[PDB]
Amino acid sequence: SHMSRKIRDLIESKRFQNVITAIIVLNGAVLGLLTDTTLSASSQNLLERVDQLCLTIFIVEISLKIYAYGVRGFFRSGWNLFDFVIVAIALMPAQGSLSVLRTFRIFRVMRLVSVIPTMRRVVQGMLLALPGVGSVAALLTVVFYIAAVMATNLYGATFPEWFGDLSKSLYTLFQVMTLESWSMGIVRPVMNVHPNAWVFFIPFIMLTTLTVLNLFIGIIVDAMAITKEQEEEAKTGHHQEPISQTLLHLGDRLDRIEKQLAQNNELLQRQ
Amino acid sequence: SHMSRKIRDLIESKRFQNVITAIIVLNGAVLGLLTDTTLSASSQNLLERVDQLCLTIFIVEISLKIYAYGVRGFFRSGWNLFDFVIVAIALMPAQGSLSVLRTFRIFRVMRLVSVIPTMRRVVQGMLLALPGVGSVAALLTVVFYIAAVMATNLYGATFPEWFGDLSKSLYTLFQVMTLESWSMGIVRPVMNVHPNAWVFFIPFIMLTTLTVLNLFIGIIVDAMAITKEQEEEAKTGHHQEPISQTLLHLGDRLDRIEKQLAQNNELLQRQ
Amino acid sequence: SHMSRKIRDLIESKRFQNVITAIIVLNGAVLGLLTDTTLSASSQNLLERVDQLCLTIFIVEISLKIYAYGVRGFFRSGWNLFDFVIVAIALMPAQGSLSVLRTFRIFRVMRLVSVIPTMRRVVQGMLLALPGVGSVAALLTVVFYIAAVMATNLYGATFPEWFGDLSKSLYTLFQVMTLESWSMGIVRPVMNVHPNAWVFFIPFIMLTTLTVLNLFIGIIVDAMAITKEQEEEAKTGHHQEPISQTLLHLGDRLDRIEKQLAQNNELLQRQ
Amino acid sequence: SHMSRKIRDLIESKRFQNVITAIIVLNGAVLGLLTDTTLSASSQNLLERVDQLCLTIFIVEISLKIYAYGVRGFFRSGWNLFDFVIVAIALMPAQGSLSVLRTFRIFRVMRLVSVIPTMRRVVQGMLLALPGVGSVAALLTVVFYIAAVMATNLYGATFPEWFGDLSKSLYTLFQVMTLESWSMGIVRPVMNVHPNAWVFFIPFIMLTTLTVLNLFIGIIVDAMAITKEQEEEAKTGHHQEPISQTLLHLGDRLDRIEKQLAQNNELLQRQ
Ligand SMILES: CC/C(=C(/c1ccc(O)cc1)c1ccc(OCCNC)cc1)c1ccccc1
Ligand SMILES: CC/C(=C(/c1ccc(O)cc1)c1ccc(OCCNC)cc1)c1ccccc1
Ligand SMILES: CC/C(=C(/c1ccc(O)cc1)c1ccc(OCCNC)cc1)c1ccccc1
Ligand SMILES: CC/C(=C(/c1ccc(O)cc1)c1ccc(OCCNC)cc1)c1ccccc1
Ligand SMILES: CC/C(=C(\c1ccc(O)cc1)c1ccc(OCCNC)cc1)c1ccccc1
Ligand SMILES: CC/C(=C(\c1ccc(O)cc1)c1ccc(OCCNC)cc1)c1ccccc1
Ligand SMILES: CC/C(=C(\c1ccc(O)cc1)c1ccc(OCCNC)cc1)c1ccccc1
Ligand SMILES: CC/C(=C(\c1ccc(O)cc1)c1ccc(OCCNC)cc1)c1ccccc1
Ligand code: NA
Ligand code: NA
Ligand code: NA
Repeated sequence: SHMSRKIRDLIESKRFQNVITAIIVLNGAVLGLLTDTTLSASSQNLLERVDQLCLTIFIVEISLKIYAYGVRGFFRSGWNLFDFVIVAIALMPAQGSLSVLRTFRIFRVMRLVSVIPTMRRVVQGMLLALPGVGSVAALLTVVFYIAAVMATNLYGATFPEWFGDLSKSLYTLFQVMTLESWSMGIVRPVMNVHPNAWVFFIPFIMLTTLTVLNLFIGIIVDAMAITKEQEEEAKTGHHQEPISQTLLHLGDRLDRIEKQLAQNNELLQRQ
Repeated sequence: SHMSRKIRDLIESKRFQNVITAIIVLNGAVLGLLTDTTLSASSQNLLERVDQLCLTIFIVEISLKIYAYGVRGFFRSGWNLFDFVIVAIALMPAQGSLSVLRTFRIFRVMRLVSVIPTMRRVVQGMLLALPGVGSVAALLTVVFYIAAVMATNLYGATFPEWFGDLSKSLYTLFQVMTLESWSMGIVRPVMNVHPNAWVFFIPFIMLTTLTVLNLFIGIIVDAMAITKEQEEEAKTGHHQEPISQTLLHLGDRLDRIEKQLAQNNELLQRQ
Repeated sequence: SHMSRKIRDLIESKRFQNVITAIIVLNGAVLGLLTDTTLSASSQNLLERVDQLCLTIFIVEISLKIYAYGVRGFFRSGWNLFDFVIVAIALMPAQGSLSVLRTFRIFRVMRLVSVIPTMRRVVQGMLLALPGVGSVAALLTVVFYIAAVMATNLYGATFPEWFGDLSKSLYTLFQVMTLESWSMGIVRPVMNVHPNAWVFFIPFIMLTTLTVLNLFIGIIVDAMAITKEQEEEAKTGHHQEPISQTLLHLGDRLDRIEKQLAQNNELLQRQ
Repeated sequence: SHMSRKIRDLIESKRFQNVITAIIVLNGAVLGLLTDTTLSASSQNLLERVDQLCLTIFIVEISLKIYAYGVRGFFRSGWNLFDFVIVAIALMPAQGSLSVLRTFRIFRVMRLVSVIPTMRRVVQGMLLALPGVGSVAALLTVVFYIAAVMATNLYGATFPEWFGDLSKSLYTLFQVMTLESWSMGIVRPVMNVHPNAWVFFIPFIMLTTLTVLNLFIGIIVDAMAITKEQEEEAKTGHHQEPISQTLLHLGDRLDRIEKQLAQNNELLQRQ
């Protein structure tokens, strides 16, 4: 069909992307103005209608995309499903979920990420970098769980606001890890009752700050190489060898070329 | 002309650079002494005249440079325009701009950076490294904007000093990100009214600290390679291949040399 | 023997690993529920019996492993000795050691690390990375010891809570290093009595934060390469050349191939 | 001479190094015990004599080294001059310097670094890494000086404890940079009088934390490669090409080998 063809040409254009980006910024700005409690009844009603206009433009946009690519074709992309959910969640007459309320209309600004390709690639790098740090994130989870059970048993009876239960302990252990008032606010007061409390919190700080930094460095380094390798694949179209694989087999590739040079020289000297 | 030639020879000399560097340090030191409110009327007038002398030396310096290189030639360098603005801004009888006042004469010490070539190269590395982190900086901007709108709507009515409006929220979210009294000062008090506030601030901390570190690591790594590659171009004069490009095509260059070795060996065995 | 053979086949299976992992999570969860002081007598007795069941399953598991591999074969692995100690420590009718009490049954959750191979490899990377940072860790130890002796002599008489003895000084120096209330809580108050105290604490902060970061970066970078090289050895089975050795001899390997190319070209031109 | 020869053989032995290391630890431990104000007159006199014994052993050690290597030969090493000063400074009957007092006998423990070769190499890596970060350290110095002059002029009259003079401003700007109570303790109070103070402190934090991290990453990366390259030179004895030089010329070395392969193949096909 010619109708689905020219609609895709329109959707894939730079101006269409710019119009949709402009509407996201406009929706974002109206939601920001609506945080102002002093605004008049007319000013609020006006901005709410501008929010309604922005929302309807997105319904036209998504419906135009579903028709032009097909239900299966549109939903083949994770970015499209995200775009679909962000907009479709607004058209909901009552929902039965384990969430508070959908008053967070501002999450629509997250579409700037999906609509801008350079920003889409950054998040892509970060998400693809997550599986590779799963074991470190799990190790940190185990350290926190063990630590929380210990802290609850040791300090909960004497310090109930900070360690009274497992939930309170997880919260103040996260605070200790971020180094936030860990000594003047938590451990110096706890040491006044339990003088050897530093045997618990100092190794806890040393271990968690090292593991967290490991988790962050792991993500930053992979995400940086993934984003870079994706660009070399979104230019040449050829598959890019992962930098780690190049580095692992570098020595192997060097001795093979060395040995092939000597045997070629061995046959060259005697002809 | 012989006048413009010998003036360039003088300007490009090591001693001329040292004289101008000495005057910048002297101007910087007099402005530092002038922060002392206890000083006598004579001492203040004296230092203000030494500041005036330093300023006039810079007017001679820039005018000497404009004549020796030509208006177009001088203004071709961004460092020269910066040097021009820093000095020309002082000779201003009233200005109509969206700024407070030009009492910040101390910004003249920033000329140490433009006048010292090693320091000029460091800032150059840092500035050239900025475009490459634009998408991460934009992602962090979007996270802050979404977060500020949420925090204003959720906590502004109960916590007006910290979240009363969009501006107050952006400020305390920047504080939370820097881990400054985030729990003892902000979130433990907010949890006394909103017990699930940690569902907001803990993921906000996790996401922003990771993104900020990504932004900083990105800048530090590029700036380091740019400064290094600039030096290999300011020695040999030959263009230096970016380290990333060397790394991306390393595997490709290795299999090409491997394949050329085997085909050469294939023709060598049968002659 | 056929009995020891089929028992090893069972132990090395994926389902056996999953059953033992399930029991660790179950034991971990019951120990977490037991931190709740409000629980009834029946609820506590019940969970204590579920803890007892979990413990006995581990005694069956280890005994099954000792028989199937032999005492020497089982104890050949450091992970097995760790698994043995974690379980065998529970079956102890009074012990004479320089420890408080074995109420930390929650340390049994650390078995998730030894039982899950990806998690076992992460800790392995981290432990093997420790010898290489021993000199930096020793340098930081020497800085802390010298600093503590100084701080005790200088500030102990005027500030006994923070510097009264060597132990109190080591503790507040660790706090200063983590940047926790170092100025508003410790150094601004100390400067009210000793105005040049900043000559001590600012260089102490500068030196220790740099050394700690060196210690952490050192561990993170090695552990990352060790874990990666271990995987290339737990796939191909061939020994992986350490990335540092590849990098050190890279220039050497390149000039050797360059020189062999020119001499081959020298003999090729004249035949 | 045979006397100077066998004395060098003794000095260069492992046991001699161990004896001197034992005496440093012993001296360090006695100085630590002497921080205890509760000690009796006899206990103090005893430890002071053990300190005196340790000091005399070092005088024998250095004098033995000066004779065995010669005045010029001994003083040729920077580590020896350091060892000489640390010991010779103790034998001083009154000194006229811009220092407080030589009560810091504990600085003798810094000899553990010079006496242990692995620890000596770590400090060597760190010291040799300093010239390369001189421009970044200078940039950070200029930012602090400009910032201190601004802060004194803007906030000194309203906030004299924190910004009353140039010295007070440098101190609280260093505190702000370390993120220590920067908002709850300094900027929220300053904003109550100067509402746009965040325009000053937020860009100051952003710029200084980035520059400091640049300074630290710069030192850690060079020191790590220097220590590594020094070891490859203290094993093979051959000069090690700096990793940066290997990386810069990697692309250049690859295209030269590529071009030499094609021209060799061009002559091989037609013989
Ligand atoms: C720190 C980055 C790094 C890595 C590397 C080391 C040896 C190789 O053969 C290939 C890659 C590296 C890079 C990324 C890694 O994973 C990131 C997320 N997993 C934690 C793991 C290792 C490295 C380490 C030392 C020298 C050169 C590169
Ligand atoms: C962390 C530096 C790094 C990089 C790299 C990875 C693969 C390549 O083919 C070329 C460069 C790298 C270096 C700088 C980068 O950009 C810095 C600013 N953008 C966020 C992005 C990636 C890297 C990652 C893993 C192993 C070796 C180098
Ligand atoms: C930061 C990692 C690194 C390293 C390197 C530098 C030169 C070499 O010939 C081989 C390895 C490196 C990697 C890990 C090191 O040890 C980690 C634990 N010891 C402190 C030490 C150095 C490096 C530094 C500069 C460029 C490329 C890699
Ligand atoms: C971060 C280390 C690094 C570096 C590098 C980049 C390109 C080269 O041709 C040679 C070395 C590097 C390593 C150390 C440097 O100096 C450390 C102290 N000066 C600030 C500067 C740059 C680098 C950056 C990107 C990819 C691979 C290595
Ligand atoms: C090259 C991109 C990449 C990886 C990479 C990124 C930066 C580096 O400096 C080195 C390796 C990568 C990241 C993590 C990996 O394993 C982590 C261990 N698994 C638990 C394996 C490969 C990768 C490869 C396949 C899938 C996802 C990421
Ligand atoms: C080699 C200098 C360089 C870059 C570089 C610096 C250090 C590395 O370890 C790897 C790459 C660089 C930096 C960032 C780049 O892309 C970031 C993604 N764009 C949003 C691409 C290249 C660069 C190249 C062209 C223009 C500006 C910087
Ligand atoms: C390759 C794994 C490895 C090392 C390594 C990891 C990551 C890198 O980027 C560069 C080197 C390593 C780590 C530390 C080493 O020496 C530190 C100085 N000794 C005090 C020597 C080698 C190693 C080698 C042998 C035993 C243990 C670790
Ligand atoms: C290889 C050791 C080295 C350097 C190095 C260390 C680690 C790397 O990843 C890349 C380079 C080094 C460090 C800093 C350099 O320049 C910084 C800019 N000068 C202001 C130049 C070279 C060096 C070289 C000569 C003297 C001192 C240090
Ligand atoms: Na901090
Ligand atoms: Na704090
Ligand atoms: Na803090």
